[PDB]
Amino acid sequence: PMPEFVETPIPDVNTLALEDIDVSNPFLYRQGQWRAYFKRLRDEAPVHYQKNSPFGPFWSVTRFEDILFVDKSHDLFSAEPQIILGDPPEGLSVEMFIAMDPPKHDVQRSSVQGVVAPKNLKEMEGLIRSRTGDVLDSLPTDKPFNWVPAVSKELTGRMLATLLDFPYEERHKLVEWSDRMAGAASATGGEFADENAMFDDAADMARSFSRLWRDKEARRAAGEEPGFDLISLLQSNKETKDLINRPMEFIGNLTLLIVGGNDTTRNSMSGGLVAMNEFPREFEKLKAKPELIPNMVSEIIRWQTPVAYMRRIAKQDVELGGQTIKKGDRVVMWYASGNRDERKFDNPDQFIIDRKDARNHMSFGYGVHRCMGNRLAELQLRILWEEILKRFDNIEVVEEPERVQSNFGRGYSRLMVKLTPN
Ligand code: HEM
Ligand SMILES: CCCCCCCCCCCC(=O)O
Repeated sequence: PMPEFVETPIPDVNTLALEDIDVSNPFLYRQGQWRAYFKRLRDEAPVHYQKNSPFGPFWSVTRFEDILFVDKSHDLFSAEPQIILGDPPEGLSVEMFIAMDPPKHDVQRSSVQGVVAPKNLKEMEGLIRSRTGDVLDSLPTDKPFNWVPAVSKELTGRMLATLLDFPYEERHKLVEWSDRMAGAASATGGEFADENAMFDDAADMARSFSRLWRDKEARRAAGEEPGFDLISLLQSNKETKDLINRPMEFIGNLTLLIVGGNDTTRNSMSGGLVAMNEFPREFEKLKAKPELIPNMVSEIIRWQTPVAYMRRIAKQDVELGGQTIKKGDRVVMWYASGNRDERKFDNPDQFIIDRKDARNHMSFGYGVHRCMGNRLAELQLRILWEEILKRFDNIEVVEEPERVQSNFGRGYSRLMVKLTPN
């Protein structure tokens, strides 16, 4: 079985030989060493091969331009069979089109992408803004509180329930299933190492999603107006009316949607407060010019970079960065490094809400796999900060945030926040 990752002090990157830099360490982000580790890789070995890691050997691509090329070159780099650095526990690999190459990727993505179509997102705006306001007003203003479960996880869990028309009181299952899936120690160095519970969740997921398919189909056959959820959309198109006869296209598509939006949205909502705390002149600039929120949302997403990387496999030998990536080698596109590449962003470690090229960030990736839910993610963040400006004159992080163990997700498990209303 995959042993748990136990945290040990990560030394300064300059004490290491270039060949010994291992950025798969799932504690790099928590210990605040990722910036120095990736900067040295960008400057001295932008295409870096690590032959010794707990996940096996892999290439690290750390420069913005080189990540662009790898992400856009689905002719040279495959997203199959997995896009995380390591491997899922054997038997637990789920086929998701995020880890599929064209043309099969295009067919499956096209059958689900309507759930985040612009018209369908506008139909969700009122509920998103209603829930955001209902969560923010319920927050205490006389004492600090943990922002992660109070706001980030709360709003995220509701959004995921809306996307699937999942039972509202069972929405916590979607978060729990997604957390254990994305936090598998064998895949991302996360803290979930019990493979038995992963098989249990996969069984509960199949049963619960199947029962949801039946219930929606029965409700549809009874004349219930079709909603804006993925299930309603899938049962309204001829090509996916029988998707239940394809359990893997069914479970994989539904599993990808909830894992895709779970801790990404959660950590984007928390990360904006961390950036505001580290650069408070941007909060004054925001209150003076609230029209900057759309661009600030992009800058929040760039600065946080909730998904640290996507992994590829070289379909062939590929020359890149002066190195020869061999066919079959694993290649890791470090978005978290690309978004801090000063070759692309001036003062890249600085949170600048009116940054002219904030929209050019690679937190959503690029190419055929570029985040399908990116507009929904930006919509939730825009509404959250619109509703924050309506209510609060200042937001203070009163404690050192606690960061999640993972090399894949960059997020916070604890964010103590003190609110000051206006
Ligand atoms: C700020 C929040 C988010 C970030 C940073 C993010 C990040 C990413 C990244 C890096 C990829 C892979 C890009 C690539 O390989 O080139 C991706 C793909 C994807 N994301 Fe997100 N995501 C976010 C929110 C969401 C949400 C809210 C949803 C759905 C509700 C979602 C659904 C998906 C799906 C379905 C894919 C697969 C698309 C494909 O492979 O064609 N994401 N996302
Ligand atoms: C965003 C990608 C989802 C994370 C995939 C990691 C491993 C695939 C899931 C296999 C089942 C499991 O880990 O419990």
